Amino acid sequence: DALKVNRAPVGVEPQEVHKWLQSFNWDFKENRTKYPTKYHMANETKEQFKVIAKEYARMEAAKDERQFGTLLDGLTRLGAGNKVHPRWGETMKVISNFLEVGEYNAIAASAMLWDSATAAEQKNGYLAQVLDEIRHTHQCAFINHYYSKHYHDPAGHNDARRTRAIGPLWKGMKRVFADGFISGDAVECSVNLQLVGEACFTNPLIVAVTEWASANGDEITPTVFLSVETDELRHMANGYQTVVSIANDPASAKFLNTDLNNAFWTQQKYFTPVLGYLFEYGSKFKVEPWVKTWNRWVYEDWGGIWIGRLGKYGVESPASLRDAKRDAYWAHHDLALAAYAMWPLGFARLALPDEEDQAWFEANYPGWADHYGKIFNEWKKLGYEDPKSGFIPYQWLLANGHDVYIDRVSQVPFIPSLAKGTGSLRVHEFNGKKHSLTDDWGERQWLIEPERYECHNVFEQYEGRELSEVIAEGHGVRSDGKTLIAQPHTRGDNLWTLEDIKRAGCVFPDPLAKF
Amino acid sequence: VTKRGLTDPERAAIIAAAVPDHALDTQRKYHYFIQPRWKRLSEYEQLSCYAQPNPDWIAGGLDWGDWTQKFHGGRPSWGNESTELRTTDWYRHRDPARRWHHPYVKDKSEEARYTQRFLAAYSSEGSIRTIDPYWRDEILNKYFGALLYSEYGLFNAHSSVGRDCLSDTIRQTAVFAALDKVDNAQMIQMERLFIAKLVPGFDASTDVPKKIWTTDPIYSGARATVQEIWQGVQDWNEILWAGHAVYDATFGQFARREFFQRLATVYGDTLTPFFTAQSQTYFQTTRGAIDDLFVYCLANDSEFGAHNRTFLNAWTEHYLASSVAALKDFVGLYAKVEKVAGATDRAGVSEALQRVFGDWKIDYADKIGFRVDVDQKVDAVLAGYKN
Amino acid sequence: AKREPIHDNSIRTEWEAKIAKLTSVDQATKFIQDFRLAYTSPFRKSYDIDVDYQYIERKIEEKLSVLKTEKLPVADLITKATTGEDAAAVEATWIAKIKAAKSKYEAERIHIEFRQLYKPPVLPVNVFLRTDAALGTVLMEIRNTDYYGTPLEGLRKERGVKVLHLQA
Ligand SMILES: [Fe+3]
Ligand SMILES: [Fe+3]
Repeated sequence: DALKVNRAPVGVEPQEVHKWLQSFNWDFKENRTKYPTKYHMANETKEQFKVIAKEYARMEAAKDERQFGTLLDGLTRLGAGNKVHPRWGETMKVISNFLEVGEYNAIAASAMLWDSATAAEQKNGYLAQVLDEIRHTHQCAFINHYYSKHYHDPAGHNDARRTRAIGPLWKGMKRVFADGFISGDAVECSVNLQLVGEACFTNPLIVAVTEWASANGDEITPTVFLSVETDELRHMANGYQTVVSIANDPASAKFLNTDLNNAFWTQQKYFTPVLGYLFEYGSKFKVEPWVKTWNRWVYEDWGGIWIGRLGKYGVESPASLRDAKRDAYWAHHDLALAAYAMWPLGFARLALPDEEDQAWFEANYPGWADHYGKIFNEWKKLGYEDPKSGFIPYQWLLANGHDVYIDRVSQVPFIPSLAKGTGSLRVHEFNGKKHSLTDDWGERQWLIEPERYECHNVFEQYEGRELSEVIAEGHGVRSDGKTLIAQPHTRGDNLWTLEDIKRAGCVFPDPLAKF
Repeated sequence: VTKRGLTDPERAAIIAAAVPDHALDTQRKYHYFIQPRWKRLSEYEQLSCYAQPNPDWIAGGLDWGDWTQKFHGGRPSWGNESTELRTTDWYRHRDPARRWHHPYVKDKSEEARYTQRFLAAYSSEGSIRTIDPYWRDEILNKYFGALLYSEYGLFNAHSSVGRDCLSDTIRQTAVFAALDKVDNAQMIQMERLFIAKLVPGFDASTDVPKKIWTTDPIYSGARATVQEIWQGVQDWNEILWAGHAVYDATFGQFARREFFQRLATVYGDTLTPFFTAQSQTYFQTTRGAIDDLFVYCLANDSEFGAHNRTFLNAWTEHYLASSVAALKDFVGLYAKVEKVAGATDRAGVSEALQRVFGDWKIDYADKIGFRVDVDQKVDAVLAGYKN
Repeated sequence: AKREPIHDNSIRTEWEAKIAKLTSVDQATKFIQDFRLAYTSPFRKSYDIDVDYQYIERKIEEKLSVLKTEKLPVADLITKATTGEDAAAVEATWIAKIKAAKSKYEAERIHIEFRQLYKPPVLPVNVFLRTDAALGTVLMEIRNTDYYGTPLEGLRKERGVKVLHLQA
């Protein structure tokens, strides 16, 4: 009554509220996902982390305070933003912004999954991921924001959201980390984002990114991405629960391993070579060959352990896993060829492997020296680094029959005459348009699904235009309006200008005209 | 221990020799080229703006070409087909609160921790002893409980918005608005769970509240509106407008502020105002951002303003009628409460409705050129007040 | 030959000239449908403006959508295609078409064509999106059945490509 009440101090803990969450949803005929899908996520699917809105915020705010303390107080006092090796400081312009678009699109992908789920707990797991991917978007931004303030070359750290549009390396990133996350069956997007991008690739990504960064004097990136890792553990649990939620739908047995095989090939096709390249070539000090990192996490831990436990819900190991393992050894070296050859279309300053780097490459990738090593040394000899040389190696490739093609599906560059990786050129004409495909899995995707894969490539956009005009149009210059953001060396002097590019006369051809 | 280039002598020396003795550019403002909304470019705009990789054929985008991978059939990753409204730049929107992820979770974390200290102390105080028992058990537990399903339904209407919408700042506004709505629903349940610890026999199960939400006439109008805004449409601007600017600003404001918060301070309820304080704080934060999107950016677009106001007026006409009927159904709850002159009598409900509709006319209707006769709306709803 | 700049060129400019002459909803509807049939999807009639058609499409959309709000009664914005057809009737027609499709090649062309003909502003956004989602569900179910059953050699003949080069 009005005089006697239990006055023990009590609150309400998150899991006390969370146990009633499933009952917040109610039945009505129109309570059904809006997105096209072959699958139905089960009504009673639970989630693993019993988090409510207030507990989510408390959790993450506490992570932020630690992270921002380290960055804005301690690392600034140390001057650590300019104690990064230039090779690595340049590589983070690309690594952080490319990863940022994967964080950003993962907000939209997680919302789409939230829409596909019918159980309130499953919607809630995806919602927590929606919020985290906003956090991660702004964390990647904050890396490049901080470099822009404290590192000796802010250009490209300070404008990648527009300067990325100049180059072909960004197109491939959009497939794996943007479009591959949000365009298709929500379940296909889930295996792209959660079962593969997160449960397969986010552990090796974070371990490698933070280990390569700290090896090269970068303590900004470990501070952020070690915080990102704590969130990403929960997202792998979302990918697991997507497979659980559809396990008893008969459509799962018809379709799921097709979506997973396609998604795994999609992710590995670019994620494998682009990170391998950015790590080993954008570094001075070497940590562990990317191939070993890929083997341990992708082949053994994910393809073995993760995929194995998922057999309880009908998951098979991807048929394209063998082909992807052969790619993991050479495909990033192949990509390095194109990335160095087309350096003026990027937004980072590049360094050819020195003698120590070449010994490292040859010792861990025996065969590198006689092939890539000879090529890189020839380019250096021809004036790769020298702004008076009129030399850009993309033109050397053309002169010597080493044509560059773009996979219509993955946007990954392909140089068949020099590639040691998996893959082979197929050139088809369909309805008055020529298409280059570069592997059995993507070619199947294009032949069955031609309307999903209509991306214009850089040779089609830039055909017959001169390189310096393309760069200037795309704002690929420093604040003086003439010096390039991108450079073929990491020294403080003899930086290339639009005029030095124009001297070379690089004009884009149509690589398929000959077929 | 692993070697670190910051502290390892050999590597620190190699790095120091490699670092040039001067900056290679003086432009240190991250994404300097964003057009600032206010006097100086803000951290909020730097971290958020142009994260979305739109091409030039989605208004405002900086990229080019088709998407790399589209839906079966050809639906683009993001496309102009996603909404009826049109603008010269989808990136124009700015949250006046300037919320990127960090300040957003920082503020809600304060509320998260302070709430539990409050509850531990309120239970220690014994302050529940003075609540009107009829209010506590027959009105608050049942009908405030049932109201969580409005907040929850409004939360879920955002799922397709988060997927479909066309810019980064808009995406941030919608996702934070969504979390705040499911927060409201979870806080209503937290309050009921809390009381169940202080009042023996008080049932905090959602059974009866859900029964009320799904079948009681008092909520059938609101439920029909919520079901339509959530699962009936996919135009993500329609969802945002109908959700926050019409339904939640009329029905939801009346239910939360004029009924449960106001009448709590008429029936001796020292607890519920702590919880409605948070939902109403979230309402005003959400309103600032909704207002900027639909008023500043869309209704006043230099090329498509008249166009967009045509659709906004048509949506408002429709969703206002739905909300008026929701309130007509709802004010039948007054027949269940103890009479309090000036609060629960017909005059009192009239003034409550005049505030809600009067404020709405100022806050929303007049800004898009939607004509509304406040007395007509008040009288329409009051027709549901029992004699 | 030589491409013009990405965002400002004579092709985009010439098409904006044509778009400005559109003065009625019927005329603009015929224009955008002829445009999408001629220049969008893998079954387009022409790739001549491949790198400009998507932006040009956006401008046609903006013109037709403004003509709709200026010319049509508000109810027609909600219920009708700008063809004058009832939007729910179009949805019914096309959902039924794709459900009677007998192969993935049949279904894909029904779905693509529905988008070329009825993409907003022609069809109301809400009707269009739920029709597109229903069609996509059916197209995926048929495409993703026995997805690896046909060898690449056979898939090429089914798709009808002209094979110009196969490496190695
Ligand atoms: Fe993430
Ligand atoms: Fe994630």
